[PDB]
Amino acid sequence: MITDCFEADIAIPSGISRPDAAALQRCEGRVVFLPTIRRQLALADVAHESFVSGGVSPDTLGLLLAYRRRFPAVITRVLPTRIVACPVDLGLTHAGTVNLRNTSPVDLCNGDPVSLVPPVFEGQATDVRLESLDLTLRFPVPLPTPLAREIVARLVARGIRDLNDLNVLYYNGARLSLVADVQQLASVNTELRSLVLNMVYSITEGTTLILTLIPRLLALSAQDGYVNALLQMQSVTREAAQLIHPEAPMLMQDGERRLPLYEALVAWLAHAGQLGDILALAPAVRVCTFDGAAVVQSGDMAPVIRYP
Amino acid sequence: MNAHFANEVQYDLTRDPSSPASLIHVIISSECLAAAGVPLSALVRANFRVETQTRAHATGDCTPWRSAFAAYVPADAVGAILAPVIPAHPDLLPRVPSAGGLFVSLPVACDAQGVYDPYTVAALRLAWGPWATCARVLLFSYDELVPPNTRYAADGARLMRLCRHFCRYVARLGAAAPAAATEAAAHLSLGMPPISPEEQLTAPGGDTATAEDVSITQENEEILALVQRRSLVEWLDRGWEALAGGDRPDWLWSRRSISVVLRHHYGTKQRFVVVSYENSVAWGGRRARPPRLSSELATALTEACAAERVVRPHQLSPAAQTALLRRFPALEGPLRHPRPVLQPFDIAAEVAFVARIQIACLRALGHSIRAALQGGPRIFQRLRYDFGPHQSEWLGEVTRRFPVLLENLMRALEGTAPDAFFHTAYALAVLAHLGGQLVPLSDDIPARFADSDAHYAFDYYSTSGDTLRLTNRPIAVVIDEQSKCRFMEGPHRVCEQYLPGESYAYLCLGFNRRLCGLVVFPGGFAFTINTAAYLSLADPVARAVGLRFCRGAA
Repeated sequence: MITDCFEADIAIPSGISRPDAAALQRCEGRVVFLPTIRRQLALADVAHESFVSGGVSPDTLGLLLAYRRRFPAVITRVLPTRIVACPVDLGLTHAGTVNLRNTSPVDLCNGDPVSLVPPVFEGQATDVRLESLDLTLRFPVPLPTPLAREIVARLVARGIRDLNDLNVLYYNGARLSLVADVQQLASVNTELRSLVLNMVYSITEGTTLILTLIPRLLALSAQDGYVNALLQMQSVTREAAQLIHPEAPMLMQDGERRLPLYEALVAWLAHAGQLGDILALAPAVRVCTFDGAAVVQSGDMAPVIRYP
Repeated sequence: MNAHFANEVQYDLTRDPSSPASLIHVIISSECLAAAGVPLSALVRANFRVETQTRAHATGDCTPWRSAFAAYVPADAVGAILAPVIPAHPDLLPRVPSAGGLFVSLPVACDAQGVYDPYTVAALRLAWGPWATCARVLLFSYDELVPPNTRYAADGARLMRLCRHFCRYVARLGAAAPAAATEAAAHLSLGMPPISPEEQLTAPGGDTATAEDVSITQENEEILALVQRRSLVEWLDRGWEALAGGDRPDWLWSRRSISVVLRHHYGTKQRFVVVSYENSVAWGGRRARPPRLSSELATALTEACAAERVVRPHQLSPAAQTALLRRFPALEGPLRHPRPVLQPFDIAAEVAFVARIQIACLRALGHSIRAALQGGPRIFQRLRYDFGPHQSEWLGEVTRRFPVLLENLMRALEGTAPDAFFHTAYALAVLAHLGGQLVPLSDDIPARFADSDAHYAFDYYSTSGDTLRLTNRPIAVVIDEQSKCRFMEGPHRVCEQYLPGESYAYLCLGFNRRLCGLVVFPGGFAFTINTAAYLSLADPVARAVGLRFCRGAA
C-alpha cells in the first residue's frame, strides 16, 4: 500500500463555500500534477498558481513543458476534508486499476495508450475555479496517441510560422478544431532546438543509400495503390524527385566491417521515432475495459492498466 | 584488396585540392621487397602502416611524412584480385598460383593541367619496430610508377571464364546448389581452362582510340557486303549473392574489368604491378577527375636530347633548353638553379646526395680524431673501474692493440653502406645536432637526450678478430675527472648489460646532443673529441636532410 497504492493526500482548507465544495465532487477522474511525492500536500501546490513562474504563466505549448517536470496523479476519491490521488509512476492501486474520465470530445478504444494534453480545444478550456479561495485547476485532457502527436505537431508548426488553416483537425470523420493562440517565443526555442538535435543526429552516411531510392518510389507509386496512397497528395518526396537526382558515393571508409543501412536504422529509431516522446510526455496509461465495451465514449470513466 | 579501397576514401578529401594530386594503386612483389632489404617473415606476424612523402626533382623540401595503408599478402596478389574465392567454396575458381606482396596506392603530384615531372621521387617507409634498423625507405620515380597506357583488353576474356566457371561449378554441385544459383546459371549459360594471372601480364594488348578501328571495318565489311549486293552482370552479381550470403564489395570490382600493368623497379630490377580497377577513382580508373596525368613534360625531355643525340639536357644547347622552358615554367628549378642540391635530370643523383653526406661525416671525424690525438697525449681515464693484479697483463695488450683499432673503426665507418650508416649512433647525433640548430625518425633518441649534454648515445666494436658493430640499437648512457654512469629507461642484446668500457672486447664510442664525441676503450681510459668544429655542411642541405630523416616533433 506503499508499493501497491500510494495515498498522496491533498488537504482541503477550512473556508470553502458549499457551492464550491460540492463543485469538487464532480472532479473524480482527473489528472493532478504533483511536484513531489509527499504524503501531505495543499491545493495551492496543485492549482495553477503553483504552475506560474515569476510574473509569467506560460501558454499551452509551454504548459506541456513543466508537466514532464512533475508527477501526474489521478484523484481517487474526493472526501470533504481531503483529496486522495495515487501517483501513476509508483503504484496504481491494490489491484492496479484506477478510473479516469473522458474530458475529451474524443471516444477511446481498448488497449490504446492514452496521452494527457493541456486544454487546447475550442469550447473545451474548462478550469474548475475555486471562488472561495481564488484558485483554478487546469485539468488536462486524456487523448488518443494518434491525435496527441498531431496536436503537438500543429502547435510546434504554428510557432515557426511566427518566426518568418493549421489549427483544424479530423478524427474518425469528426471535424474538430483547437484554439488558435499566440505563443511565447521562449517556449518555441526549446521546442525547435529539440527538433533539430533529434534531426541532425538522425542522419548517417548509410542514409544516402536510401536517398537514391526516391525515383524508384515514384516508379512504384504509379502501379501500387498502396504506395500511391502512402506518400501523400502533398508529400515532399513526390516534389523532391523532380528537382533532385540523388546518388551514392562509390566506396565507404572501412566499408568491409560495418553495415551501412543497419547503422542507418538504429540512429533513425533512436532520434526520429523517439522524437514524439520528447515533444509531449509519455503515454504511460492505456485502457482495458474488462467487461464494458470496446469503445469508451466522452464523459464516461474508463479502467486503466499501466503501460510499459 | 581492401588497402586500395581504404586509401581512395582518403584520396576523396581531394588534397588539398589547392595542390592537385592523383593516386596510383601499386602491388609490390615480395622478391622486390626481399631485394629491398625487407625481411619477409616479419611482416607476416589485417592492415599495416606505411609512411610516405614526395621529394622534389632538383631542389626543394620533401613532403612531410604521411601515414598510408598497406596490406601484405604472402600469396598470389594478382590472383586474389582476379579470382576471388568464396570462403565457403574454394573450388569454385581454379587459378594459377603466384607470388605477391603489400598493396599501397601512391600519391602523384599534379599541376593545373596536371603533368608529372619525371625523375621526381615518391617514397615509402616500412617500420618493423621502433628502431631505425626496423625501418627501410624505398624510392620511386613518376617515370617508374606511371605507365603510359593501361590495358583493359586482356581482362575481357577472363570474365567469360567466370560465367563458365559458375555454370560449371553449379553443374557439379547439382541438387545441393541453392535455387537462385541454378537460376542464374540458366541465363549466364545463355550468355555463353584454369585462370592464369600471368597471361594478363604478358598479354600483348591495351586500350586504343579505336575510332578508326570502327571505320576500318566499314570500309572492310562493305566490300564483301557489296560483292553480295537484367544484364548478364546482374546475374553474376546475383551469382555470388546466392553462394556468398553477402555483397562483399571487394568482390564486386573483381567481377568488373581490372587493368593490370606490369612494371619494373629501377632499384631492385624486380617487378611491381600497377593496378587500376574499373570503378576506381584513382589513376587508370574509368571514373576519374580531370585533369589527368600527361606526358607533356616527360615526352619532350626524351626527344629534346634524342633529336640532339645527347645523353644529358645540360649538354643540350641552351637554345633548346629554353625552348621547353617557355612551354614548361617548372623546369627552371632543375635547369636554372646554380647549385642544385640534387643533380638535375638524373636517376642516381639522389644517391649521390646521400653518399657525399657519408663522406662529409667521415672527414668530420678523421680530422677531429687527428686533432685530439695529434701530439702524443695522456688520456688518463674519464671512467671508474678497479683492476686486479692479473688484469694488468691484459691492459698491457691494450697498448699494442690500441692503434690498430683506431684504423679499423674509420675503416668500417667508411665501409658501411650509406643507407645502414644512418642507423648508427653517430649519424643519429648528426640528425640530432642539425635538428637542434624536431624528432629524428624511428624515435631512436631517448626523450631526455635533449635535456643535458650528459645524455649520450653509443655503439660497440669487437676488440679481437674482425672489428664489427656488435650493436643494432644505439645505447644511451648518461655520465656526470671520474664520475659514475647509469643507463636510461627502456629483443635482448648481451652488450646492453655492460657499461661502456667496462669489459674487454668492446670498443665504446659515443656522442652528445652537443656532438662532443667520446671514445672509450676497455679499462675506462677515454678522451673527449669535439667534432662539431670539423663538421661542415650547407644549411639548405642540412634542412633538406632532416625533413627526410627526421619528423616534425609531436
